[PDB]
Amino acid sequence: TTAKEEMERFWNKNLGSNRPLSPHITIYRWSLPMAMSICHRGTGIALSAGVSLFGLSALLLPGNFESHLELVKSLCLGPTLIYTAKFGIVFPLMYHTWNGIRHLIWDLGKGLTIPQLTQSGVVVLILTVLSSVGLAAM
Amino acid sequence: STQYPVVDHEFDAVVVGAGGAGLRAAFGLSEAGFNTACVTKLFPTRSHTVAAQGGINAALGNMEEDNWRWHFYDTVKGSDWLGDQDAIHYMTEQAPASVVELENYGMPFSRTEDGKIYQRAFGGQSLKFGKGGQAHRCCCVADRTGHSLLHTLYGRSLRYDTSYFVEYFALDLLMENGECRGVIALCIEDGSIHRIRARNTVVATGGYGRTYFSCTSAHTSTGDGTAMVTRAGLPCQDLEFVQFHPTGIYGAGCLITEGCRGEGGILINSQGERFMERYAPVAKDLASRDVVSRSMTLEIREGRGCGPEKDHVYLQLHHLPPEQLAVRLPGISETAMIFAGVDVTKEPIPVLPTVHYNMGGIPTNYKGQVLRHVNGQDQVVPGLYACGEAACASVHGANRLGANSLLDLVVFGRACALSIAESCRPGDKVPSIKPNAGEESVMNLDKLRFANGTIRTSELRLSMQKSMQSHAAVFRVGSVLQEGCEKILRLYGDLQHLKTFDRGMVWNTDLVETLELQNLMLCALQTIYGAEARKESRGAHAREDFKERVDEYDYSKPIQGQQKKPFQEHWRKHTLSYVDVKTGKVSLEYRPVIDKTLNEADCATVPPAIRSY
Amino acid sequence: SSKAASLHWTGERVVSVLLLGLLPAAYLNPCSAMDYSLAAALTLHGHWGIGQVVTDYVRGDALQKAAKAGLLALSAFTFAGLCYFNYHDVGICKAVAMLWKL
Amino acid sequence: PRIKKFAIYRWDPDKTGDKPHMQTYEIDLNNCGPMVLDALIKIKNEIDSTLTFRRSCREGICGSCAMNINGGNTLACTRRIDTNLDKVSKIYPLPHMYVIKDLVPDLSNFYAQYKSIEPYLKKKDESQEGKQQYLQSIEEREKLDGLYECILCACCSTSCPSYWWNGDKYLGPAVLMQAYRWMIDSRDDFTEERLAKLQDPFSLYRCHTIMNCTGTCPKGLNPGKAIAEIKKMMATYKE
Ligand SMILES: *Cc1cc2c(cc1C)nc1c(=O)[nH]c(=O)nc-1n2C[C@H](O)[C@H](O)[C@H](O)COP(=O)(O)OP(=O)(O)OC[C@H]1O[C@@H](n2cnc3c(N)ncnc32)[C@H](O)[C@@H]1O
Ligand code: HEM
Ligand SMILES: O=C(Nc1ccccc1)c1ccccc1I
Ligand code: SF4
Ligand code: F3S
Ligand code: FES
Repeated sequence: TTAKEEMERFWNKNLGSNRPLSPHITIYRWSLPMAMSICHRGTGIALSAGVSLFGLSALLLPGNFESHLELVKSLCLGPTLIYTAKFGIVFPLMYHTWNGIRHLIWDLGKGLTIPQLTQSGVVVLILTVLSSVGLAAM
Repeated sequence: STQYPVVDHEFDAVVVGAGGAGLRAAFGLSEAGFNTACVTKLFPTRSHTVAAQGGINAALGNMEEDNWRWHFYDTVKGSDWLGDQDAIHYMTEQAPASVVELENYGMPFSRTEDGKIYQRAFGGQSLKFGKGGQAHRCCCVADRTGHSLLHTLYGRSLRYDTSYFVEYFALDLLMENGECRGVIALCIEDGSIHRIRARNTVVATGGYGRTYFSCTSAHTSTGDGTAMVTRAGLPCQDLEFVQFHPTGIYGAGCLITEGCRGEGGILINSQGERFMERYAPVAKDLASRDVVSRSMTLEIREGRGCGPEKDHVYLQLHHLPPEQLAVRLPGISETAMIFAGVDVTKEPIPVLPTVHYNMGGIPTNYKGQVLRHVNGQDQVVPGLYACGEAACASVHGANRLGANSLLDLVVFGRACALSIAESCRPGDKVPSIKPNAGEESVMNLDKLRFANGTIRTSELRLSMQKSMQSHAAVFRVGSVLQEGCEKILRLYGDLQHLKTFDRGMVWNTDLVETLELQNLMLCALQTIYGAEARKESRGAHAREDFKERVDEYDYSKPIQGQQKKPFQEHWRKHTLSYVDVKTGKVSLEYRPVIDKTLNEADCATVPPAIRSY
Repeated sequence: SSKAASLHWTGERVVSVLLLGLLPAAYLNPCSAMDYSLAAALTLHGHWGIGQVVTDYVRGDALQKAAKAGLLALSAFTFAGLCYFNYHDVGICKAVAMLWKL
Repeated sequence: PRIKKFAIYRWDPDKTGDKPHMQTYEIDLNNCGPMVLDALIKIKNEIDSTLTFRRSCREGICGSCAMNINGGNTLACTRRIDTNLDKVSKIYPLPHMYVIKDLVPDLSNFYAQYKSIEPYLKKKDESQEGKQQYLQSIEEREKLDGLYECILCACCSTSCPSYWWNGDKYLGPAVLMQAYRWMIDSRDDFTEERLAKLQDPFSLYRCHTIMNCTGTCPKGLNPGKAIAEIKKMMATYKE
């Protein structure tokens, strides 16, 4: 029996058996670092989708960008409502920008103790709300 | 029968046990080129030796210049001259060789200025044959040595083609006309029964602490190999000698290492007195285990109790440097806090002497061959070996020296491999076994699995445990031992009035713990009867009736003027206990210790002397 | 025994620090050259991003190849779009600026 | 009388039709020990002798106890019971693992991965081995602290979400930490080829510093940090 053969025979044993996989998301305790990793994935997917929607409209949809903005003004929405549209753009952008630095700090092998994840984690979370409210006010 | 499937395996050599003893024997056999199968009920890491904290002895001369012969003397003196010196010679000489082997396997030993394996003072070790003061030969991985030892031995065992039967409860030895053929084992995973046969069989199952109510050992230290030897009719040795480690948490009974006493730790009573200086003058609180804990159990019965209920004592690390505690002993720093809530830096640890090491086990050669006692002489059982706490070469004698058992593990595990390697080659025909062999072992399983009784396993285990705890304790008198002997005999007849519940095949922990109870009881019977039969005080076994050390001579005065006491009239001999399985009767015999060494000119025999550190 | 999987990881961190540097540089200096390099880093980083998600969730030999192909065609068409937007329209920087004062 | 409720996952493969379900046990805490396992042992011995689990030392060094109590992967002998009687303690088997029976997981693959990294000392020419102790400075010894202590309880690897999804191909923290444990071991000569063994998207690069491993470790170690330190070596090694 070898290492590779052990795994190879582990899978045959279980996948053809009436054994149940134990609960995981149903039961495992939610923590800030774990939940904040979920949001980083979400915001990444959310952002790239937006960027793709922007490119795949430059090649596909008619007109120019100035014509498109003049079509947004057609709805002449409330200044608060246009601020809400603006805030929902920067919020997922900023979170990912701040937490992205936190990931890059980690990659340097720095700030990887359990207290530090809740410290810098809040510091990312707080920087987010501030830089999003800050940028939407321009 | 026929309700069960049989799967007969064929191998060169079987090793029953995945501790340090078992692993070293297992992979060592594979290294010699043998088709070796290791049969273990636990995963190798989970094996107890992982709990070992103190260290591993070897006269490497890393702290001060040292001779392995000095280590020889200290082991035999500690054995209260029940230690067979042919085995001690072999162990103490291979000691440096075997340790340097482990450091080369990759065992992360602590280091010093020189970059050599850090050694430190330990329980009852001296230089210049007991004259040169304190000896520093305990090589350690800073309070987690057995953990590293087991992990590196296991780690290195993946280099070879050893077939690991992980989570397999071995039931009985495959036996035919005295000759051992291997083992019959239950596969915990699916309930199946497997007959693993070989030309040789190594038995390294470790001790049987769980016979008593309070021990330091694992829940799985159930003397299973001892029972397999028992049920084969083959004798057990010195099973009444049970080590009481002086320091263990008053609560759940977890261990606080003797390394605490070697690094500068002192034991404090109810008045705050350095009370070990009152008994031992030369070694003080770093004396032999058979005397230190017996001085402690004395203090409990005095009325000088040191606790909320005046039942336990203290181990003090109040005056120890906090800088040293972080480096040398971090494993006790956590476990004292978790099991008691004790800051090892500010507060003293509440300690109580409880069961730790089983001296006896399976009679064995210095080479490691299991012995039956025929015609008042010795006979090597063919293809049967034993090593570790499971065995009894009696390299420890009446009292095991501190940090020698992990050495005992490596050395004699290794020895078992060499004995097989030299006596026969791999590919030698495996002796074939009967079609209806180990048939009663399966029936012992089946009858127990569908057991309609009245006293469930858990209840009977406790009845055995607390009995041993008050009868076969630190001190023992004839009257108390006599009650204990028929009290333990009582519960053997109860071993059919037992009610089991779980009646499945896959992982019946209910069934295996009951099989463990049969093995624990078979251990218990021989343990208590040997103590009642022995009418002297020797090492760990101390009779209050006969506090005299009875030898072939009165070794207090010169040897010349006396005539030798007849062998059947003195008590310097090995207890050979047998027990009938059906009646539960403990009939026992005796055989002499070995005094001659492997070479007199290289290592002199140490004649019996006065016993006090 | 070439080390390709390690270099890919290093590459991903390199574009991250480049894209981190670009977002303030594009604010301070919003030029046509900044438009293209922003389109270059943005599409690449995201492509390697979703790539990580695909290797994580999309199990199976046959299904994973199609997902990687889909992601490649998507990223190609995205980078093409952004470059077309930089060349034949206002350009990312100036388009973002216009969108903001609205 | 101080009664505490325990909700425990139970599935018996020796009963046809029986599917996964919870079972509650009531226990007086003044009769019982302070640790979770003490309660698991108490109900096994007194209430229901079918609760099949793994236990050995009850000391926190063997790693049998590994299970998910109240959403966290720790040792049952290290987690002390919540004296809060208003709360019911939930005992579960280690997350996303094939249940053999009641809280007993199939760790075969987990061990099998550990075998693949070769957790033993490797010297380029060990024809002189066995006879002389290898030299190592006190400083080079500290480089191993926080790494060897790992008892392979499989709490950390089983807490990682990447190991939940890609357990087949990704090694997980437990195994990866030991890979590092042997990487900076000064005695080992095979440091370059050990890193080259991780040159694929799955073996090492399924880590995304989710950090559940460090957070759940019963022995207090930091597997993630050691993984992060591997990644750095993987980028900055010649040849
Ligand atoms: C209890 C204890 C002992 C101890 C110690 C600390 C504690 C808490 N610290 C020590 C130390 O610092 N230095 C030292 O020299 N000794 C120390 N000790 C004593 C020593 O550790 C033990 O005597 C020794 O480790 C015993 O090891 P051994 O290899 O002989 O046995 P094991 O560790 O208990 O492993 C047993 C293996 O056998 C298998 N087994 C048991 N029964 C079966 C059956 N039924 N079928 C199949 N396999 C079986 C187990 O699976 C296990 O792997
Ligand atoms: C300039 C600010 C940004 C920084 C610092 C940054 C950095 C990072 C890093 C380091 C990761 C990998 C996380 C890890 O270490 O495992 C990541 C993930 C990702 N990012 Fe960015 N990024 C930024 C902007 C963006 C933008 C604008 C987009 C949209 C086009 C984007 C899309 C993604 C995607 C799709 C992932 C994959 C999610 C994952 O693997 O978990 N990022 N980011
Ligand atoms: O799998 C992930 N989701 C997940 C995390 C926790 C619980 C459930 C799902 C995840 C999230 C972020 C980064 C990488 C990953 I592999
Ligand atoms: S690093 Fe900690 S949590 Fe992970 S396997 Fe080792 S002991 Fe368990
Ligand atoms: S929980 Fe995770 S993804 Fe990496 S940091 Fe730990 S293994
Ligand atoms: S049983 Fe050994 S760690 Fe809990």
